[PDB]
Amino acid sequence: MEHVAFGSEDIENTLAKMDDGQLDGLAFGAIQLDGDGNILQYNAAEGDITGRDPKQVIGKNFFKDVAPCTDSPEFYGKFKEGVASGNLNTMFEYTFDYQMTPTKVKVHMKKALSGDSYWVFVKRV
Repeated sequence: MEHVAFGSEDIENTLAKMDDGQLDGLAFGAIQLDGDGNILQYNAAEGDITGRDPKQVIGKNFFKDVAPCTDSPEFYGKFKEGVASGNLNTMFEYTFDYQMTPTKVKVHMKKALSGDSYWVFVKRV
């Protein structure tokens, strides 16, 4: 297991070092998005929570294609304000319910140390 706690203040520095294999060792779901919401990385723990196959959703658009339930002011709205602003750090509870058993989660979105990319971290509550 890769040893990083959900919600850690320096999580974006820790995860900067990790390739897709290391990301699969985390204790929580992790998705890396570009500024348009396209999926760049998607780890094994996220697939365990949601049922999606990580390999298959890379390159899809999270808001339009994969996760329409997050296309709302309460999730996508927060994301797009963060991308526009160039800063994002927000944690909230949400329910994921698209083509799956409704599953309550805690979501943390944070701008990556990269460039123009953004993390979404997910764990069960």
